[PDB]
Amino acid sequence: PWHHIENLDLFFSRVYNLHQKNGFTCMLIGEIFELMQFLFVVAFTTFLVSCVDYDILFANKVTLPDAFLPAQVCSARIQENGSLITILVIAGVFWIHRLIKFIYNICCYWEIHSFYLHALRIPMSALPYCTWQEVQARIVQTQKEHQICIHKRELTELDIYHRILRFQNYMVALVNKSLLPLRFRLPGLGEAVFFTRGLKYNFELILFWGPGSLFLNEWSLKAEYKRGGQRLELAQRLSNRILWIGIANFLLCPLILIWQILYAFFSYAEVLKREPGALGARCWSLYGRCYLRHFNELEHELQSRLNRGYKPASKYMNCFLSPLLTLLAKNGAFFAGSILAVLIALTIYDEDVLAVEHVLTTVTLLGVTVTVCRSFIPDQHMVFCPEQLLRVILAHIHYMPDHWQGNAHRSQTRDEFAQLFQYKAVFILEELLSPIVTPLILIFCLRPRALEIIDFFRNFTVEVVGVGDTCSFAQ
Amino acid sequence: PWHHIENLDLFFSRVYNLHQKNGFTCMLIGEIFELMQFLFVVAFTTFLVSCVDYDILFANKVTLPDAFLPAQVCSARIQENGSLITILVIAGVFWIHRLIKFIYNICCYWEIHSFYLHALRIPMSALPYCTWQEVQARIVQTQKEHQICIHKRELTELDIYHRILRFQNYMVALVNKSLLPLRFRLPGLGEAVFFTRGLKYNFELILFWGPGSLFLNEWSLKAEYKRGGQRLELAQRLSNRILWIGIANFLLCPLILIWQILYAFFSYAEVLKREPGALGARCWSLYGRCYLRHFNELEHELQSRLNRGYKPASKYMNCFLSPLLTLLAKNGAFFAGSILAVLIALTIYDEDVLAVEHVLTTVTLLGVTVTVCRSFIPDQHMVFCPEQLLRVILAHIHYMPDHWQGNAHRSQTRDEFAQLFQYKAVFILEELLSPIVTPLILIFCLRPRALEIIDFFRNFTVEVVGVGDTCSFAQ
Amino acid sequence: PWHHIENLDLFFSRVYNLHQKNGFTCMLIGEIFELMQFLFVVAFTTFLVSCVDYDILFANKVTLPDAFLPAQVCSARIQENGSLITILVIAGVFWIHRLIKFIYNICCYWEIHSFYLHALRIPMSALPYCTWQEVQARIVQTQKEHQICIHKRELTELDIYHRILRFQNYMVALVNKSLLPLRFRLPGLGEAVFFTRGLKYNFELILFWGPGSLFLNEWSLKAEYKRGGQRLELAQRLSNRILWIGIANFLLCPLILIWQILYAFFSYAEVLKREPGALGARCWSLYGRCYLRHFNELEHELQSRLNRGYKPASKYMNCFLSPLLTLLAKNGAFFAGSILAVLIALTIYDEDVLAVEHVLTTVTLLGVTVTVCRSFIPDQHMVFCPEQLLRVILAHIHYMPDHWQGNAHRSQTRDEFAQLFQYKAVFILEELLSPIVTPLILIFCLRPRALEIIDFFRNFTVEVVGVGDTCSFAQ
Repeated sequence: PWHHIENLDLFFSRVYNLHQKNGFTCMLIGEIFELMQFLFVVAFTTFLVSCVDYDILFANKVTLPDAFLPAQVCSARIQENGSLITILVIAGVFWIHRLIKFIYNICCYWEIHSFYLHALRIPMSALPYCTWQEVQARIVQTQKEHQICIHKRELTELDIYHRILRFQNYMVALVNKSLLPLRFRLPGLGEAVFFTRGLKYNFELILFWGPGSLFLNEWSLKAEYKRGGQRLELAQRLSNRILWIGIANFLLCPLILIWQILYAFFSYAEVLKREPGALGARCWSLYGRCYLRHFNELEHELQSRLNRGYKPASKYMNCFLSPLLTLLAKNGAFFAGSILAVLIALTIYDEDVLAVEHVLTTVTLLGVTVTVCRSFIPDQHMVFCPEQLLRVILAHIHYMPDHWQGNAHRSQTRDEFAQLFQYKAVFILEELLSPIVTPLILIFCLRPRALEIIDFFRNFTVEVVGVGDTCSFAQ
Repeated sequence: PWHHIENLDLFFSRVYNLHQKNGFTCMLIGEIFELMQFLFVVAFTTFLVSCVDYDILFANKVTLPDAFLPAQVCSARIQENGSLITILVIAGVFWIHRLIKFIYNICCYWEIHSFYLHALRIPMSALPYCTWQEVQARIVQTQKEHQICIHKRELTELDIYHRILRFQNYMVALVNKSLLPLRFRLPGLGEAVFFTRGLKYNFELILFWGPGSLFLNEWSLKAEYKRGGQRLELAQRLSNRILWIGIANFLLCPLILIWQILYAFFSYAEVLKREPGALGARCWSLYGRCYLRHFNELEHELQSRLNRGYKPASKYMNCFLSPLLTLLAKNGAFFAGSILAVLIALTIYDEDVLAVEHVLTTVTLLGVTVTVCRSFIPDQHMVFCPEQLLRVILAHIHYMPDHWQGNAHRSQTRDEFAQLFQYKAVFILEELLSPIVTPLILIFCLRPRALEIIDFFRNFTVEVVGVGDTCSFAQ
Repeated sequence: PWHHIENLDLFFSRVYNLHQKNGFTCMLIGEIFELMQFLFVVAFTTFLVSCVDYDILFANKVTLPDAFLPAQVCSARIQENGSLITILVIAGVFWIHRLIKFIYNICCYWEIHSFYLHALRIPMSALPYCTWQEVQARIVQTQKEHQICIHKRELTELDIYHRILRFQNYMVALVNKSLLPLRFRLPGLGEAVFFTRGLKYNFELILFWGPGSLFLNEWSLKAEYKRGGQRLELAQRLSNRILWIGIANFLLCPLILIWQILYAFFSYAEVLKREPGALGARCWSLYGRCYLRHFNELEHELQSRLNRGYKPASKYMNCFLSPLLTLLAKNGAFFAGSILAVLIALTIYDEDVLAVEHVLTTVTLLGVTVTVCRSFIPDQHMVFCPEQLLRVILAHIHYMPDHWQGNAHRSQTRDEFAQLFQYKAVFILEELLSPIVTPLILIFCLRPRALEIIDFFRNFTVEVVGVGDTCSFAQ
């Protein structure tokens, strides 16, 4: 609750994060769980690779620990692996860096916790329900009695928004004005959109937070980028910077692939064995979280809009079905149900046609076939592909391509609403492919745009008196 | 798209059908599947009857083809069956007639496909979503460039409706004015309605398309039927025509009965073994598809109205109270749950409840009793809308009996609202009974009405300038 | 159908009750069942205690009637119990009083039947179905022919409402103006509300129907209560009356506690046995039925409003959930699904991973763990605005505290919206506690309010020309 002591963007961001992860205790536990998941993936994997004797486990009454090798031997068997030891050393260095960041992260969050309790007066018990609007009302009312900020200017409730969302408004405006290569023309497919978690991380590491970024303070743009002249040397410097960051990505490719290959397999293989159709459900597409997002919109407001409008969008995506597939389903159901009805009447009649060594199995198969076809056979209604279903999905999100409103029922509309709707299997595939795809897009497709990026940041960056250097659109 | 290359109706109907079966390819496949279903039913049945050695299959490790007899013997075993060979010859003649009609139909449908692509400019890809609306308005614009009709004003298409629906408006007006015997007074039941697929086929074969029908052209009524005189000789001729068509039906009775047998088996017996309650769901009743029809209404508009209004109608069939029972359920649940609670508290206390000769059986029977009663006990706070149910169903249908609106809750209303919405099982039964019932209704109940049918077709048949001879009501 | 034979209330109320219990035959049967439930509870209550030899039943093949003792001995064993014989004599006297009231009631309900059939012309078959408005539309039109009572007033169309609901409007206005102690401040809990069936019965027995009540006729207030003077002696007399009625309650406490014990114990426990979560569902309360009730509102209109608005209220009560647990669920699901995915991949790979010392149990326990966690994981995309919903509950219930509309999401709102909506189990507990709690509230908390009760009944009691003495608010 101190008198404007440390850079603001961070203080406010931390305050917001503490409100989101409902309370200090919850947040601390969440971070600890995040650290234990990494360590568990890595240690479980290195235990499966190195310590388990699969041959004895498989064939050659056996108790579970009959497989495992004693530690006095596991250490030697894992140590005589140069590749494994190297991956483990890099993994442990990343881990130690994350644990050290966590330490302070909590040493700096105890300060926000005391801020809440003593200056805002919202106990951690009343915080999951304290709500954002009131807190906003609390912080802005607190600004007076207790000194905070320069005091040159009193808070105005949009300052806090700019502080929390400075770099995110920049991402919104970058993606909105078609910088930042996302569209690609793949052979054998339409124009794909490839925007992942790692790619946006790299874009922010290149532009916003790094050793030689565009920003020096986290609230002020470096002095040269405001100058009209020397734009070409700045463009060359940015191009070289992004070249070398792309090369670091290309060199780290195997390790992130491993983790990506690994964590992912673990994450959904359970779900696959349970309900293989959970991966057929659709999610709201990182490109699409950035496209449908307003300028000064905190994460919880975007997500509230995005799930208020989720079931209309699933009703839309499921409303168009192939007639042909429908006809094939109907007739395959007829022929399979006919052969099965005959075989069922026989097994009912005598019961020794049952479990024909061949028949029983087919009966099931044929049963699987009839069930699949009946699932593909449409049932009555839901065929609208309506202007109206779109007319509600839009009412939620509020943005649509302008060539969508008329032809809501075509393959052009579905195909590029498809890109926003993101069925998950692809997400998981698209997050797997990002280790190997992000360096080459970063080296080839973005380096030509560096001279346009420089002109964006020079042209669209306003200095607002209290907040510093913010995007020009987010005003 | 040759100008006046044909009478308007056999062209417009085909165009409409091509829009419905979404595209030429789809339609072709659908027809092929329709031809393969007939051939499969007949060949599978004759294989089951004639080639399989059931004794070895049942009792006397055995592979499946150990049952089947070699073809060199199947041919002789199926050939030495006069009844089977005769049924197969009649079946093959009907099949060959259907295959020849199919070849002629696709040779005539390639012309409609070229019509679409070249004169309407709707590719087969944009046709499942082109929409009827698009083409119906569009052709009317084509009427200028690619001319049709020797002397044609741009098609209002109001007329075009007339072309597609000439004979169907006649059926609607026949059933609407209570010609065409449908109501019957069966002993042991109320007034049944018996209107099937075969019966309406026979009515149309008698009245509209045949060797000596009422119509000579498909768009013009024969010249004598417009004359007021000679009505009695025309009535006698129509009566003799329908007598002999009924006798042809009576002679073909065994074959159509056999057909309705096997197709259903395969079609339904599978569904019975899977979900015996799927046949308890209700369907919209061929009488009822003709009763709830609306002026000049293409099939897809009727079906859209009919399924928009399907779930309200199931909630209605579902809704009525049976109140006195409710009380019996409540109080039987009380007394049974009381005795069971005592016996349960005892078996929990000591666990030596058993050895009583009937105890355990008493607990099980009492549990069944409580569960049945609780199923009959209405759920509290379950809303009831008799007025609404007999209101929203009408809003979707738009036609109502004048004695339904007041007493929505009586057995008179349910009993005759049932016929319109009758359940699938009585549908399958009523389609089974039509081979044996259609000839006798056709001979006995319709031949007395021939003099009224003649007066209908003389009185209600207007000559509209562009379309020809249409029903007088459908104007 | 005669003229003014009985008090209008004693006629109109009966007419309304006959419409509610749909018909005379129903009403009778319901009353008979009500009489048989009392006698059945008391019977075994006494057969289980007195005639059954539990020792032989438990331990010392045995048929059920091997336990029971012969009647020649049951009579002596139940007769040599002074406490049991005394409870049975009091129970039999209450029963005989109820049976005599039942005979008198059906002898008076036949008259009413005849009223329906002959003067209203609504047969008992068309009654469950008559609908309320129609009777209203029938009785008021009948007032001309079979003249109604005095016939002083033609039907008011409100008069019937006042007649049926005279004392209930008084209860509504008493509870509405915070007479009638309901709120209590218990230690260890918030302000509890204790309003039961027995408490409201006692309030009505004290105020409305008794030997020395406020009312002498059932439609006229005693003459002294209209006088401004002598208010203090009337207050003292009312205080003494309620003191002695409270003392009668305190003396009858053991018997009502037992009966409350017996009648309740039997019913609910079995249900809990079946589904222990049925008692976690919530019901509207005697209170809350009196708080949310309009003035001249018949019981069926209140209950229609109350169940139209029941599911919104359950959605509200279930909306608040722990942030912390969620996190535990998510991460336990991760770790369990990870170990299970590994073990599943192994059992798929070789199939002999199974049959290992812990193999056929770890997979099952881990599957249960993942399923439990996934049930605790909230559905992502799940939209709950607690604040928004209360709006629909209000649209149905129609009454609310002012300080709810803003803070719909707080514990203050839930805590006192809890009182209106409390779950069954506290209902059954609160009906159990009323025998022992009603006398002390009646003696201590209401006797101080007697001088305010007298001033209420003097100030708010209007004489309306046709109906007599009605509450002043219910106008």
